[PDB]
Amino acid sequence: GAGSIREAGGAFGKREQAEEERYFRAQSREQLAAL
Amino acid sequence: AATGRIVAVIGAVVDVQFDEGLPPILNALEVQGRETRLVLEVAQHLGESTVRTIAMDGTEGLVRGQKVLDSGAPIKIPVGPETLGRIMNVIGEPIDERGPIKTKQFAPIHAEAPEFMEMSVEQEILVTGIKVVDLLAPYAKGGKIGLFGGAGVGKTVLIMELINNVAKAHGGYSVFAGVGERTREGNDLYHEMIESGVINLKDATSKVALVYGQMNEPPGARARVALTGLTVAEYFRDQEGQDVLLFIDNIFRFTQAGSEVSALLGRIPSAVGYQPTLATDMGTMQERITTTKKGSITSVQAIYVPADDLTDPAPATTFAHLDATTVLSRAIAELGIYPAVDPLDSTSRIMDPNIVGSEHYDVARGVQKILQDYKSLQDIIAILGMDELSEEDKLTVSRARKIQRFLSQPFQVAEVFTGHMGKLVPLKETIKGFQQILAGEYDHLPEQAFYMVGPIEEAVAKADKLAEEH
Amino acid sequence: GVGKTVLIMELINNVAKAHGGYSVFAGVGERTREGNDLYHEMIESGVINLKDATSKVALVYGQMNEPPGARARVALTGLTVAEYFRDQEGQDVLLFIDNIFRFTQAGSEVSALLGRIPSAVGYQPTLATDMGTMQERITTTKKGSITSVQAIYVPADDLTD
Amino acid sequence: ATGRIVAVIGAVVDVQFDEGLPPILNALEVQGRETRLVLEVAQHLGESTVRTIAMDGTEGLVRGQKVLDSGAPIKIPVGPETLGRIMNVIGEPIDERGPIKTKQFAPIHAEAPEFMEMSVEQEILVTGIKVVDLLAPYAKGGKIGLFGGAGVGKTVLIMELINNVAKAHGGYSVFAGVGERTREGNDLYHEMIESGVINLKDATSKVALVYGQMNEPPGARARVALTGLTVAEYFRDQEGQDVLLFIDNIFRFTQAGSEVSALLGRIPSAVGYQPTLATDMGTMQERITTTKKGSITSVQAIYVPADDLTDPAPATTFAHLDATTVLSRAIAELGIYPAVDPLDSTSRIMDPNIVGSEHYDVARGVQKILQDYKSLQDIISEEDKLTVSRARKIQRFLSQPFQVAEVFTGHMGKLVPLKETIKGFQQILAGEYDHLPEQAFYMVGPIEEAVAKADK
Amino acid sequence: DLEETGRVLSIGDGIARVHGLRNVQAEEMVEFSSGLKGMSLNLEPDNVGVVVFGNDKLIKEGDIVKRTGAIVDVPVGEELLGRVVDALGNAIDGKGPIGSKTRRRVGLKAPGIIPRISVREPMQTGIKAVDSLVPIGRGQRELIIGDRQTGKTSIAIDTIINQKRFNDGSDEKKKLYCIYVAIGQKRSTVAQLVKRLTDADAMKYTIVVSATASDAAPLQYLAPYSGCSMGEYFRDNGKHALIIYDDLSKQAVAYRQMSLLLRRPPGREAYPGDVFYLHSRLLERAAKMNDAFGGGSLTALPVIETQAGDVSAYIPTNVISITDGQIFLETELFYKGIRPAINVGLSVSRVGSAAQTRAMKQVAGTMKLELAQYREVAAFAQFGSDLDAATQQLLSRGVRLTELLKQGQYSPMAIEEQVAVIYAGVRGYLDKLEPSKITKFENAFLSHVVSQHQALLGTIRADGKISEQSDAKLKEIVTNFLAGFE
Amino acid sequence: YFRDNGKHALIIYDDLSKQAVAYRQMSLLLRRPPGREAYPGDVFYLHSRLLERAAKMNDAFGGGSLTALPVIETQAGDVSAYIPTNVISITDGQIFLETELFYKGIRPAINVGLSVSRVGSAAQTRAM
Amino acid sequence: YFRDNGKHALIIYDDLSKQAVAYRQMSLLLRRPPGREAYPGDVFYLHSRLLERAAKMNDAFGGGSLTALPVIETQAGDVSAYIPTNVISITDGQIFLETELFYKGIRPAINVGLSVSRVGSAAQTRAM
Amino acid sequence: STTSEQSARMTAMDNASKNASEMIDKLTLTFNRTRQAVITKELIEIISGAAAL
Ligand SMILES: Nc1ncnc2c1ncn2[C@@H]1O[C@H](COP(=O)(O)OP(=O)(O)OP(=O)(O)O)[C@@H](O)[C@H]1O
Ligand SMILES: Nc1ncnc2c1ncn2[C@@H]1O[C@H](COP(=O)(O)OP(=O)(O)O)[C@@H](O)[C@H]1O
Ligand SMILES: Nc1ncnc2c1ncn2[C@@H]1O[C@H](COP(=O)(O)OP(=O)(O)O)[C@@H](O)[C@H]1O
Ligand SMILES: [Mg+2]
Ligand SMILES: [Mg+2]
Ligand SMILES: [Mg+2]
Repeated sequence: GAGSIREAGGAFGKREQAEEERYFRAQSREQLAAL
Repeated sequence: AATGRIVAVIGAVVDVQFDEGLPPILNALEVQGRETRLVLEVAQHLGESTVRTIAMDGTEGLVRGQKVLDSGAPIKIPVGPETLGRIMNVIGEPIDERGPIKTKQFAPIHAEAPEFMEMSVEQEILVTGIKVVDLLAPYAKGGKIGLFGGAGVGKTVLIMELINNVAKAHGGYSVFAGVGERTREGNDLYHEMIESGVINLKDATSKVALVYGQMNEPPGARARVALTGLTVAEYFRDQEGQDVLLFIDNIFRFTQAGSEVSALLGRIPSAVGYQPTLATDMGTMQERITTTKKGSITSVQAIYVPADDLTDPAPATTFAHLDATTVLSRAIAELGIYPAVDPLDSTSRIMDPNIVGSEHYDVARGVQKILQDYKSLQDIIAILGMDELSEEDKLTVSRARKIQRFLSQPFQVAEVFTGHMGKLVPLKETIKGFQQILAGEYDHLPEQAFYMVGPIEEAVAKADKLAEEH
Repeated sequence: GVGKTVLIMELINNVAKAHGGYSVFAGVGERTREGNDLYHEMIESGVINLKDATSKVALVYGQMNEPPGARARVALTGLTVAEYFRDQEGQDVLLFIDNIFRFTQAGSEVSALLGRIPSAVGYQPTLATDMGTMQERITTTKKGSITSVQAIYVPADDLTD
Repeated sequence: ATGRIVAVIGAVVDVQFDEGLPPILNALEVQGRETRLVLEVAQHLGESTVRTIAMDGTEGLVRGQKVLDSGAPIKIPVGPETLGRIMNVIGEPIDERGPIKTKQFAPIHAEAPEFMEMSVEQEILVTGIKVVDLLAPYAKGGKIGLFGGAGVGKTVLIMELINNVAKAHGGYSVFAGVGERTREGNDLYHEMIESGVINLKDATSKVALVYGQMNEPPGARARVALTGLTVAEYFRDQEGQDVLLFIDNIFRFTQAGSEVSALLGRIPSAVGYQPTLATDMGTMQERITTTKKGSITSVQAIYVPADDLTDPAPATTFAHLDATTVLSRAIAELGIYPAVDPLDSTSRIMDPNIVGSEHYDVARGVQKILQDYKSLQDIISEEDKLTVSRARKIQRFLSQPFQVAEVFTGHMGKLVPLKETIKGFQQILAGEYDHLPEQAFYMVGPIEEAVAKADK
Repeated sequence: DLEETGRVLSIGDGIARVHGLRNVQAEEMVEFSSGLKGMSLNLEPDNVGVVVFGNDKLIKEGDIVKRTGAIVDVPVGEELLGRVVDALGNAIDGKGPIGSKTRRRVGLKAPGIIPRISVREPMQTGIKAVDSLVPIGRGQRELIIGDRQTGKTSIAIDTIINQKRFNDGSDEKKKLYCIYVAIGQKRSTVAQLVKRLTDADAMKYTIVVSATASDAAPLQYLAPYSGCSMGEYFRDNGKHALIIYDDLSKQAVAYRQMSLLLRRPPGREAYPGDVFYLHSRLLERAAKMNDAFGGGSLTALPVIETQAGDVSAYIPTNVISITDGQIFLETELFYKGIRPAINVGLSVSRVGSAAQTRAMKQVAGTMKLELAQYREVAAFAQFGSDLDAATQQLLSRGVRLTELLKQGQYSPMAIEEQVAVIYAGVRGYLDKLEPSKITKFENAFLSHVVSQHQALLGTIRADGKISEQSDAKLKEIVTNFLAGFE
Repeated sequence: YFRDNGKHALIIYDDLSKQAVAYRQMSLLLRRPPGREAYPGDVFYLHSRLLERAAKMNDAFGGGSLTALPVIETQAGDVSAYIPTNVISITDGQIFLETELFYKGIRPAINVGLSVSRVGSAAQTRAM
Repeated sequence: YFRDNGKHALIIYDDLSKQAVAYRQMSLLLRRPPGREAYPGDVFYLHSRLLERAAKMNDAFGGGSLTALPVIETQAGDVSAYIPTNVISITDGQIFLETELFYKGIRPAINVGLSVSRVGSAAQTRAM
Repeated sequence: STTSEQSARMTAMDNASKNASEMIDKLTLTFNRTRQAVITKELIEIISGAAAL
């Protein structure tokens, strides 16, 4: 049950996906501007 | 030969009473007094000189007492190089409106599997040009592959990309068997093979034979069309020594077809409503799709998985018949990654360091391990959030997302779905790119630079363009 | 025990009391003491008048003590009374059924004895056709209107039964 | 009467009698076989045919083979000469020590005692084990569910119960290995021989073994429990004793009944179990009771499929259990023996109207102090340390050395009376031993031994 | 040649309803006119239900069925070593006939209570995790259970290859003859397995019974019993055998097919009422005989494929109830890099330390306790740096021992080297080393002890234990190599 | 006999879950189609025809009564099962005995928030 | 008729779950053995031989077409049930309607993450 | 402020774990019920299919 929280969908898996995307769109912005 | 009479017609099951000369099981019987040729395959001897049979076409308009003639053999289909570029149905009739198929030899669609002393242990990697397949679960020349997936995850697109790449790179008389699939897809494949030059309507240098029994066929035709295509491929393997490609889509339908007659043959259902003879039927069919010492058969089989189960008896039984399973996932297709190959569920028996080299094996295991670690970290990410992760773990998640994107690839056949151009990545380029992502050589580039690219040079160029734009 | 009868009695209290036309209550496989309660409550409220022809409600009853045949046909009896008041008088009828599920349930109990292969959940194979044959008579036409309140039991709280 | 085999389908045999059909549940001997093959009648099919379940393998049976009606159900030899022996479901010796020479045989199918033969009052069966007697006592004539499997000393507990009941109450024991693995059956036979419970030389054995192995057809494994119960019933009704009956496993009894019912072509009930699950369990368990002559107390190893207590087999067994003894590995890791979990073991007679107000108060105090200790362990004030100390002492004092282990540990075996148990735990609760060290209560009998050990 | 016969009333799906044959026995082998064989499973008042050992297209209504008068039996003996046979003992590797002298019935009863002695001798697998944490003894029935493609056949093949050190030696007491029954597999998978066993020179002491996916259901049903009889031959004659049923799920499926087609009452998952009886009477034949019966043994390693890890299915429940333990494999552990992917928390061996040498006992008790504490506190990883020093030490030692259990495929280790490696592990001599090197160290160190320290390994192998001289010498070797390690 | 002769009787069925199990056994042995949890279709009628006979008669019929206290045993406190909901749909209210309240020492372990009496409130004495 | 005469037709089956139920009744009453959920063995054939007749003809046959819009009602969102999986594996794409999206104000409640069109942009005007 | 957030966080995570364990117990009861019902439904399907022969 390693990805059990995001494989089940639901609020705790949809918030995890949103948090991941937020962090990495931030990092992709601060990685592209530094290119 | 011998003549009998129809005594019962229930669905796709027909009982025939022979006064003299009861036909053996698996014989093909022809119904007399019909516009089109209707064939009944004997399945059981009921006693009292009556046989139960499965109809290869519709049973409407059948009358009790109608005459049935015994052919004396199972369904015999024409085999030979004349079948190349033609389309035949389950009973070997040409269904392309191009005239009869004038072969010089006919083969019965029921035969024995090759013996044990006829097996070949040669395992040689078949490079497809697809990143995830070649990296994690590479296919072998002369092996059975199998593509698992639910409805709409990309089995047909992947099998058509494999057709494209391998069959156009191949020189060994491919054979496609449409088993209980959409007729629209059959017409599509036929025309994209004509326009590709693989099928030639003139100057007969065609290199593909097509066998089709689609969803609108009765259960019997959908249960025997796989055997028909198998028999074409078997002739090409044995009596010509060639190396054959055998594409089958979809093989689950074969299994399903049996179920649709099982209870009508008078059989107690097994689990999940499947015939009691599921495993043995699948065995006697699949054990003929094999490489022998007389020839080679590489087989790609699209396997429908009902409701994304993978524990349903049909896919679970198919799993043990394949050498390199490719399992497509809906959770991956919903991320936008194509092909939807599940990296932590695909398997290949040549994913062995003594076969693919220690570098290939180590890169594949590192990719799988970092993806499993990403899985394990996503729970912590849901609870804590991302900002409270260790730095080693933020690095793990970054490299894992980058590897996820880089396993994606634009297909030549999906150029309409994506608008992108098709890319065919060589094997060494795949190993090198994934090694470089795992080593940290691209921590500075964004993750959207690896989405739908070919080699890693394309990821670098895409990142440079994405930066130059903004 | 979630409140079907309280709700249907509140609807009788709100809509049927101030109603213009007639009204039919069919008790199908429910508590007999509930039928006694409803009868004496409609008497003490003047809706049923034991002394003249001013009553405004008909009552049909086959309750949970009755064998499955009576529980299968009593809904049809109530339907027939309401159909007379609709077609042959053009009236606006109220038809309260409680419980309509019992109708279906009673069919099950005889489907086994009639020698029919069971369907899913052990139900009569003719479940949908029987239900439709009954329910299409419970309707409004252009000859008269029928407003129908039916209480539907949900077995084991399974809404996909 | 003599009939002939007319059908052989697996472990089901249809036998046709030209005259005098045997009643249902009778035993029929198949003739002309190297080993004894017994068939138990289950139905009368009509046309003088009976359907039977086989008690052994049916390979090599021929249609038309002669079969002899015995005129009774399966009869087994009962008596003291069964003590120390091993027999199978049909009463045959399987320990290779010759014939079991008893004076009387008994049918394995008998009726539960009549309503007027029941003891109208519940009473305690004193086992001499401190944790059992105190926290979850055993009712005389009740059913005890023994939870916990391997690595918690279940066999040592079984042998200690046998020995304690033989010494204190003077009653023998039966052990029905329903669905017994042959390896573990051999292991248990030799563990009992070593610990002195079984004696191959003199007539002082305390337990009679009845084994039905896993490689036997479902009928044998279904009736082996009734065979052991018949031996115990002899020891109760004819000797007037307080018999112990061990049944391991009871879930295998249920499974054998399920398989037998599925073979007879009956429609399965819920979760696949036999439609007669409750009545099978009832006609077995209602014979384990207290009569006006003696009593039978049954310790039954419980297995819970899929760890679901609402499964039909555990939920049907739990309706009969009068006590529960949970052997936990966490308690065994703490060196405490027996590994009886003191907070999870329950008893229906732990009630001031049955055990007395004093016993009940002492047991409730012990339980509360153990709960308090674990609640304090959760986080780790003024008296929280006092409860911690007293609960450590209570934990150590629940342990006890068993006689059947004297050849291993060297220590002596303690059979603590019930009054001594109540008094010791009363004194520990009332603070009479806050000066002794906590290691002075480990592996002792009464509390006098605890103070004598603290003197060292 | 005067034979009692019957007529085929009907034939279908591999079941022949046969008239006559009034004297045929239950489970008796009959012969059809086309040469095919069959077994009489249903003796009914008006017909006999024969299961067909082959393809029913050769059988027609009216065909003559002869008796043979014999229950099914198979050839047994040492002439079968190095051969690949079918379920009935016929050679299928093309190396000529089996020159056996003895035949044994496939349906004999298991040894009773008395002919057995406790399971006390070790059955070395060569896998560190199995030999240390889930020890298997000679006479035990240890189940290999897991999902698909989790590494079960690899465990069986490592166990088979490992017995070469004992079968090439002179100690006749420690020789183990292997038998690999393959039920429902491809013929090419079995050919790959046979080639792998030949390359490892493991065929000379191995029998391979092959009832593959295209064989009739009766043959797949019968193959485990044929293999078990071939192993009972060794078990009865003072020798020691090991048998691997790969796997029993497919035999259960074949038996369910035969039963459903014979119209026998179905149960849960359509399995007949006596499928437990099937597997239990197959598995109780793996025993350990006492010296009065030759002292032989038969060890069973049944394999079971679970669907999605559901060990509460019917056949997994049955075989888990029957066996003496289980080696559970996980796919998550597989893809975490833990290979062999053994789940130590779920795996169990109810024989236990009684099946271990004293040296492996020494190191393995410590390893088990430490890995148990590690499993208790392992959820606190991802935060380990923010707890006590004791918790961080538990986590460190746990991951060191975890990486110590990884092992390559087809490379079984001798018990002495396993003991030396676990010694270096549980004595603390890997705490200063960081995890990513453990495996590497484990390799190099091994080579070292193999090259320059044959005396210590030989002395441990001969004594079975780590004596104080052995302990001190191991101590010095470990600390020297560790201090001089890159 | 008492209800119809002017007297008042109380009757306890302890319990109806076991009667339902016995009836399910009889039905499955008669080869009747099993339904939810393998219970027959008429397992509701089984209890409804029985508990409808507990009635209060008016003075023209004697004035006697018959009070019924059917007992039902739930599994893990699930009162949304088949037989529990059947008997809840038959009777005039229920008395929920909780295990959490029994283990905590609250005895009788009546769940006063879920226990209801639909027609008994009009029978309470004035002081009560 | 329209498809074979150069014309374009569109057909809506509302819905196929009820046709499958009618077929199940009709078959169970003919004493044909029941399969999954008592549905006959060939209910997939029942829907596939129907949905395969919706086709696009080439210009040698008139160029007419027949578009099929089957409707399927799922129970509590179980697209893993028998008939929904059958018809999902037959068709060329699905429009998934959800209740959670319906009540959040998304009307029509089309779940785009699950809605598929196996024909794609080939069936679309260039501007759109 | 520390010693106020390091105890409030401790209490919050304690309550979160308590609620998670309660939901786990409820879901385990539901899971057991559902799997028993699934086994029984499959059995009834097989029995009904076999009784039609
Ligand atoms: N210790 C190992 N190290 C590395 N790879 C391994 C190891 N064990 C197994 N594998 C690989 O994992 C894959 C699956 O292992 P294996 O086929 O032996 O298990 P299985 O359960 O029998 O699979 P199947 O479902 O086909 O029966 C194999 O390709 C094998 O090479
Ligand atoms: N490699 C791919 N690239 C882009 N889109 C894809 C790809 N594979 C599948 N898809 C999308 O998923 C849909 C389903 O494709 P399909 O081949 O029909 O799957 P299946 O054969 O399993 O039913 C396609 O219409 C397409 O929109
Ligand atoms: N509107 C309500 N107000 C208060 N309590 C109610 C209400 N509806 C139901 N109840 C309670 O739920 C119980 C069940 O009522 P009832 O309608 O008879 O159940 P059923 O759904 O079986 O018809 C009532 O006795 C009452 O205690
Ligand atoms: Mg497709
Ligand atoms: Mg109501
Ligand atoms: Mg394998």
